[PDB]
Amino acid sequence: IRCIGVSNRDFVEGMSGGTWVDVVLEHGGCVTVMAQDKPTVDIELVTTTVSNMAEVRSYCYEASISDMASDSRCPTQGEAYLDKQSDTQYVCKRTLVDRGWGNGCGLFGKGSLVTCAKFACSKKMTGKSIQPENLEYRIMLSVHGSQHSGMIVNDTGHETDENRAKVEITPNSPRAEATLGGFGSLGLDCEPRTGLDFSDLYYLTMNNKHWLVHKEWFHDIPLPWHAGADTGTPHWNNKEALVEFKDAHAKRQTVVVLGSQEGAVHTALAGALEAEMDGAKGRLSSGHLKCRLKMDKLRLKGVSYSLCTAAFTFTKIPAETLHGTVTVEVQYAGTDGPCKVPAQMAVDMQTLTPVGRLITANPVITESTENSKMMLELDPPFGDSYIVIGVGEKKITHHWHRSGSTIGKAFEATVRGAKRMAVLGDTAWDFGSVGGALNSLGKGIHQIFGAAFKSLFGGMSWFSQILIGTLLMWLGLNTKNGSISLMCLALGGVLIFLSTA
Amino acid sequence: IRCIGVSNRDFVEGMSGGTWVDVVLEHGGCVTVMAQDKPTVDIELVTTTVSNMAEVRSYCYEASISDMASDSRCPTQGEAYLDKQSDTQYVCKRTLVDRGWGNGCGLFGKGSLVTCAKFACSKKMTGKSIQPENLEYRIMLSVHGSQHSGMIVNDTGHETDENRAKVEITPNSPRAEATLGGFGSLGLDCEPRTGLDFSDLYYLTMNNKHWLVHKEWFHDIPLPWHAGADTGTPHWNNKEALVEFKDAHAKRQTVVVLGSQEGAVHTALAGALEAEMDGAKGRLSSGHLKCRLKMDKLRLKGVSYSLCTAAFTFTKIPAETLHGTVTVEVQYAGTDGPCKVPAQMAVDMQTLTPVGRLITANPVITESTENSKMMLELDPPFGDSYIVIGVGEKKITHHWHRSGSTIGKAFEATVRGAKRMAVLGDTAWDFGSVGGALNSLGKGIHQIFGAAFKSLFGGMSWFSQILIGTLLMWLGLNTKNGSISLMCLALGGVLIFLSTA
Amino acid sequence: IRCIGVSNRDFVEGMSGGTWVDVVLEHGGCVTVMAQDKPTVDIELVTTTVSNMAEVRSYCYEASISDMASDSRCPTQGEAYLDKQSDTQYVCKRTLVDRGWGNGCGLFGKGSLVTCAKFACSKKMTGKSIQPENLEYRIMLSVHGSQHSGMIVNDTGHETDENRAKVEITPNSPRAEATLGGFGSLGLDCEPRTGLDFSDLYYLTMNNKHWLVHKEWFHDIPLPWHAGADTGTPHWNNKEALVEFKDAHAKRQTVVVLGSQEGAVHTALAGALEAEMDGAKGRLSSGHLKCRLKMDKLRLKGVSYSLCTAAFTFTKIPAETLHGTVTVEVQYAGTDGPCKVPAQMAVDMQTLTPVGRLITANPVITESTENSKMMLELDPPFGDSYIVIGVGEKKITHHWHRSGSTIGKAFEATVRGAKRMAVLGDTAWDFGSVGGALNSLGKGIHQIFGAAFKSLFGGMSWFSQILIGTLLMWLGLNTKNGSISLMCLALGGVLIFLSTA
Amino acid sequence: VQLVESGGGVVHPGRSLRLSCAASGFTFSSSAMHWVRQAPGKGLEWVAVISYDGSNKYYGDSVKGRFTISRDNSKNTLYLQMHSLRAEDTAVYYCAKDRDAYNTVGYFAYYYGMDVWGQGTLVTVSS
Amino acid sequence: AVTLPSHSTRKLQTRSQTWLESREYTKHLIRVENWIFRNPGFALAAAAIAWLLGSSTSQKVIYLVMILLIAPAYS
Amino acid sequence: AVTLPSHSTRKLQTRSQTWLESREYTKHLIRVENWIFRNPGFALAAAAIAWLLGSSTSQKVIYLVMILLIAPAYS
Amino acid sequence: AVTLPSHSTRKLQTRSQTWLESREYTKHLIRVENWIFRNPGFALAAAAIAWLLGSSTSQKVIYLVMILLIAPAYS
Amino acid sequence: QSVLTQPPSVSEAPRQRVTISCSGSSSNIGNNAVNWYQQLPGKAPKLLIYYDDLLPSGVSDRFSGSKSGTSASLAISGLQSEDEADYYCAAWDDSLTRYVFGTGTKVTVL
Repeated sequence: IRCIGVSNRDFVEGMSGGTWVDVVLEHGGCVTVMAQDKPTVDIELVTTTVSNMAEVRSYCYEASISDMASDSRCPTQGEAYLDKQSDTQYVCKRTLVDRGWGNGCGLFGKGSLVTCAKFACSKKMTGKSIQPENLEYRIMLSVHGSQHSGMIVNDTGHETDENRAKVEITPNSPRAEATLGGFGSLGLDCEPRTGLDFSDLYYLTMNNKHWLVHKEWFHDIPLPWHAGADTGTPHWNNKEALVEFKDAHAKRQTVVVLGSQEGAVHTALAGALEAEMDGAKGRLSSGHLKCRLKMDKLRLKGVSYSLCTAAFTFTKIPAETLHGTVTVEVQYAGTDGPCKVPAQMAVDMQTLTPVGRLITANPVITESTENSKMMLELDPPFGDSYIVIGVGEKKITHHWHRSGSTIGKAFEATVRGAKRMAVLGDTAWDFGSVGGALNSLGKGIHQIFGAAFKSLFGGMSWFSQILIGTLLMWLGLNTKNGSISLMCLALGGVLIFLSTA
Repeated sequence: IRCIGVSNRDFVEGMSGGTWVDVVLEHGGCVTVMAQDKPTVDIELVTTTVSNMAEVRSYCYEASISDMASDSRCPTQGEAYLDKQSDTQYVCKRTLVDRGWGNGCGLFGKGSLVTCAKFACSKKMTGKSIQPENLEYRIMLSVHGSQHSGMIVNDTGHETDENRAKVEITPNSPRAEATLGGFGSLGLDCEPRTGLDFSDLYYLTMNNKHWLVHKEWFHDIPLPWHAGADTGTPHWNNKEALVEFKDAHAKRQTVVVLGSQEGAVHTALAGALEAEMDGAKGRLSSGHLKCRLKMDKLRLKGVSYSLCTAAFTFTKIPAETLHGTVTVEVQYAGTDGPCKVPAQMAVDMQTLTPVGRLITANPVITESTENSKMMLELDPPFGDSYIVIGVGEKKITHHWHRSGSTIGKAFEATVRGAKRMAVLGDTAWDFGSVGGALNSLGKGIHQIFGAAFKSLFGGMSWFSQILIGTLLMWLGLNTKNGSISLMCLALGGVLIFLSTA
Repeated sequence: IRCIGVSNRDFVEGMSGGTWVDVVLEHGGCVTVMAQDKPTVDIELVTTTVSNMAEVRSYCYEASISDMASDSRCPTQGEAYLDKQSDTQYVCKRTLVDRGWGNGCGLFGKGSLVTCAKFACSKKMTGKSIQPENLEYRIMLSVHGSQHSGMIVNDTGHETDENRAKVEITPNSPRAEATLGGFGSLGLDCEPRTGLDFSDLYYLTMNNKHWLVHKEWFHDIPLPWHAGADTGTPHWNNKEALVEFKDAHAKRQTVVVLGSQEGAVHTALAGALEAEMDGAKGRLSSGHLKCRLKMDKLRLKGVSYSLCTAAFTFTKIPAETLHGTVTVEVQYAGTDGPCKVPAQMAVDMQTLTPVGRLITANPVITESTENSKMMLELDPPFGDSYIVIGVGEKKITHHWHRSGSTIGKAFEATVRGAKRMAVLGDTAWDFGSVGGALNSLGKGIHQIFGAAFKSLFGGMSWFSQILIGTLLMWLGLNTKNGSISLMCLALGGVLIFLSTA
Repeated sequence: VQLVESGGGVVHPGRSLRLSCAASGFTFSSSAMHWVRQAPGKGLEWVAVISYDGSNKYYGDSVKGRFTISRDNSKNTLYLQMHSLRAEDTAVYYCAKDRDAYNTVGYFAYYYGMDVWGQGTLVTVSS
Repeated sequence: AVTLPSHSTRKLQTRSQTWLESREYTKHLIRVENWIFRNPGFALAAAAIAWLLGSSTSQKVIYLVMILLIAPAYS
Repeated sequence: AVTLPSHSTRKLQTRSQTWLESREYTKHLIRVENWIFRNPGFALAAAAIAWLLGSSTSQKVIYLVMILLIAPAYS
Repeated sequence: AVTLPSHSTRKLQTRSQTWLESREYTKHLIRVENWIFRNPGFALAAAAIAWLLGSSTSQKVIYLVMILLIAPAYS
Repeated sequence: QSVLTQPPSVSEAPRQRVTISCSGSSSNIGNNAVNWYQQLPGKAPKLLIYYDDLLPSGVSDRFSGSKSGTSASLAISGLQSEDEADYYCAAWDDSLTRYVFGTGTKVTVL
């Protein structure tokens, strides 16, 4: 619930005595955490509001040349001078032109020409700086229990929702505790500073469009800029990058401003992230967290309840949730009150043995009305199976067939965790970590190679990564030595690092 | 006189028995044609106007997405069909998004999404065609003679000057003849259709600024366009270049358009030619022109005149016009009438032998008024020489020292011929050619090399052409073989081709 | 008469049948010209006033910094900007300083800082443009005849003396015809443009002291300069050469201007030659000038005159002029009138033979007054000889021993020809050359070595000439090869060139 | 884009009453519809929405289950029937078109909101 | 403004999709096949240059690629 | 779009100067000094391919130039 | 700034003398003999760098002069 | 809340900007887009800004929308002597499944 429709929902297992599990909260993904005898919680980061952005260098991307002039000077009679190159907002260049008796001078030779042109800007790019002490993540949680399907993303009301809660994770208060009435309180212990290397990014602004752009990219583009701290007539350092001075041949020097570079930077980002902003604070749509889930004190609601009597009816047919799991939504008919839906999966229906991991622990209808809708979650085994949601002869049995296999799921999840280790790199070793001598040694050996790969192979926009990969196939097949591996270990490790991007 | 202040003047003397001389009369250069018996005339191409522009591809470089809509259906239930999908003034994209119970659907899977956006172009590029039956080249001529210093750039009123004339040579009349009153009539025989290869060029127009865009560049840049001159609401095929269809979430789909790419194309016109437009006619500011010069009807005004008698005077002291000529202007105080100034170069005062060639044959005072200004031009020898003018003992002399050497001029003329051969190629055999078995076979053996260079090395830009020139220098200084001269001709053929820019 | 006490006075003799002679009258020396039966004239360039010189770049050498200001920004807070950095009179520098929580910051790092400081120059240098078209050489002339001791440096009136006359040589009038009333007319035909390479020199003006400087030295001295075309408040390009921005933190942040660079650049004019300036025209006291001396019109006064009858008298006991010349001034006591003075040398007294050579041809007293002071110059032979002056029995005699030798005069003349060849270079082959196929073949072979010497070694100073002359000396007693004639000539061409200074 | 309402009336509380409206040019089957109420002296208050098929058909929590909106694709006409109608619900009515199709109402319906209306005619429910 | 550096180098790697990834997989392939399509004779001059500079054939083929990969970009 | 071809590929040379011929000399030279300053480690990773692929030491420099020229331009 | 260039590189060789020539005959030799007098241990290093270079017993003496002259005036 | 309150009347001088502030809640404004409407004195309403910042064809560019959290600030700039009409907010709330209008915003030119 809040997670049952997402394509890359992950299911995690295993705790250090049930107290905590470690996850990396992907911003487009969702995580379902299940323990032995306590309810399954769906955990999602939904926004990342960055408040208190102080601006830096703010570029101009289309200029306008006002009144012009130019002055020439005879050969060996000095250099030219206007009143207007002593003004800081006019662009000026000195160059040599032919002067002769036709041009009024008295000595033939290369003269001197100074062309001043009033720089005036009207469109700006704005670089806003962001420091990690201003991040505002948000984790929405929602446990599986007395919920119906019209409560999946129904974020309208959560302070009295009893199943759903926001947890604001901030650098100032990273540890937090989410009160779920009856379920206790899921304690989180996130670290929001080590998120998306957020001390090396900016936040552009162009015609009411915002981006995440690398600091190193924003301090490299050559466009006329004022320092941003000037809120009057700007200085516009490096004005000469939009104007163009050309000497035709003779005593004539034209000045023409280059066009609006707005589309040249929409085509020059191509690697940036998009972002809106709801005020002075810029909500992002990407990132992740490193989140410890202190599952120790999360207790199970309604274990001491009575079991259900009878009369469960489908409202809609079960559907398969892209993962093999099948969500089944029933409707209890009766007024026994807060009871427990007696459902399980049956292979060889005659004995009626439970066979698959019923995801929604303690399936409990809480409201006592006659018709109360209710949702379940299932993991049938690989094959023919039955969904029994009742007791006696009035039970519901739905024939289910899930198309798949066990080695097909193991290669789909090996590639699934290899795309996850390609997206994250170091942090993907702590997506389901319980704390080990190998899952924390494999992490130190992966963070060492990741720093000795991001520094060796710098920025390469996929095409050069494939060029150098394919380039290393022929150099791993030659030069017979022990390092034919070292040029083939960074062969597959680089092209597949780029393949599934 | 109109050729004395230009840096790129070239002196063409020597004819095929005095009949004609074949010049390549460029647009930034000026040409001084002289004989032993005939008045020297300075001939300069001043404009090249292309008339009667037809319209071809007119690209849209800053678009704007107006009214939108969208429609989606649940999975396994068909794809969407919105009423503005079969309209061609809208752009439309279908995609498959995640659709589950949270969306409203009743089966988990990839849905079906259609986003339509009204393409409405704001301001468009326009590419005009320039075809050889519309050219009207103005070639100004001006003969050396009875003129003073204020007739070099002085052009206001020339049909009543008897010395200067414009000869508009269109290919509709590819030969013309200028009545130089008194001096005869200089006849031109230009080839205005075999100029700058104007069947393979267009005349782009962006933000009321105009260029000569090459044909191959204009038909390949990927930007939204229509067919011809239909200036209403065009069809704009290929509208996908500026609009952008990303992925829709449940409540966000930005179909933002790319911005104004005027600046992205000003940065892409790194080889175009800045033209100007005066209405419907395009004054180009570049161009080489072929021209055979018939002068057998061009004879010396005032050869029969008697010598001057008295009272010269140096006004506007002599000066050196960047080549070794010494422009001396005099003011003849005397009313003897149409006389001839006896000017020469003298090493020894009391030998008066003529030591330096005189570039303006029979300089003639014309006015019968008392103080008649008049202009010479002299070609002194290397070293020291006196400007002896007047006759008798009331002469007015002047010392001149022109520094240089004979071996220095032959290198400065090798550089002038190598820059002419880099700009023109084969045409540089027709600048001072009088025809023959050596000055017209070399160009036929050079047009084959020019076709196996424009097609072989294509048109590589300046930097990569240096990057493959130095690579052929290095292949020259190795590859030890009997053909040691194998690949050392596209080294001087590539460097002098652009190191002389 | 004049130039009688000059230490480097030259004696020119022998003409092309007595018509003209070609002299190089430099500014420190003087030339005494003697012919067979023509009056001996003494020619001396006295001044060289370069007129009509225009302004060029004007350097500052003593600056002042008024009210300064500063701005600071915390790390990741922006970049610093002072609003008075948009004024061009203010020097400015960005930097990064340590900025932390104790300094009012909020995060430890390299906070930006900018410091402005009003630049205001106090007193400035000025380079002026001198064109070769404005040289005005004054040549004072004075023939030998009726002259006394108070008429050598005498200049009170020379238009009515008939023995002395000045001529000005502007370049537009290189020829003069001096009025020597009675003595005919010495015709000067001088060459003013080949003077002291005035096309590569400027004219400084510092603190009312003026120098003749070089172009490259003036365009290499690194301190704030504004172009000469500037009347109001200057701009001061390269303003950062007199302010000193050191790293001092926000505590003090002291900006100080470097002191007066006046005496620090007086030591940089260590090869320039001092000049003076009497108003608008800058009078130099250095330079060399070539002159053709048409002497066919020199008809000497006093061949028609009778002898002096009687009673000469020695006053001002004779003295020798550093060369062998003997200045003898006599006081004729008699009213004989315009009577020819007899005087000669005689190694005997019984034969009374004129054995020594006498330069002042037939000196004659002109005033018919009682006591007439009159001056000669005599060049006696080597040894004891008597200067018998007077006719008859009252011949006043004087014993003279001119100590020297002919082989000691030729070595004195070789030293005389070598310092002139090391000072003038190519021009020193035309000091006494009447023009032949050796003094004009040897000149053409000396201007090539002088141009392939002024470029190759060229900018060597005094010490670095002796420093590399010793190096080619050491490269001369070893390394036996054909390339040893080159080292000894770049040995004598360096040690002479540097020791005759 | 030319839409006009019709079917006013003055009826006392508790009987049937109908209104209707239609347009043309574009396609009506692949668009949605919604009926709007507007009491004089007040602003506007929403009444009901109909998808491009009619399955999804949503009524406001003011008059739920009491007003019946009726149309489908192949007729190019919209209706609105009211019986056992409340007393002071008298108001002008409007036939606006939400510019979407509402196969789902709040998920992938980014551009909801109606384009063009017509000046309708009101009813009067009073004594 | 002529040398705006691409941010595609310093890639913001995330789970969502960055600004322009759809128009990036075949971005540089077109401008290559368009340069070879407009200057095809240079493919002769590149192969004629790769074979005299390389050592072995599988070493001259990479020179031929890497020249037809330097030339259309001029960098 | 993204893939505008430059006209300096087929520049029409003449006696006058073109539109931009002043920013084309230091055009590709700035983009690789600016690229290799921000990504210095590939300068020691290109050498690791260049030192291993060629045979002679005058070709190892050619690969060290030409790979460190392709990678700043992405073909 | 500091480095004012000296005009003695472009001596105006004329018959008359320059402005300050009376010193330039003893300017660069007093400075080098004051410097080599102030720090004489550098001569122990000077006769150790020349003896390791050249290997001609006359090239090792000339290098002792030219290093010991480049040290005072750093050039 | 399904009431969606916002200020009744606003009077601003001509050629200055006029704001219309809508404070709903995350039921409708805080999760999906917001609309805004123009009802004439005599004629029938039309829409002005759909998807909270877009402009349908056929309306002047004087308008502009915004939606920050539950703060929908709409902006008619350069008010003139014609728009003596009423202004309406509207949003779909998906839990109560309703299309809530606004109260009303009349402006007068002065």
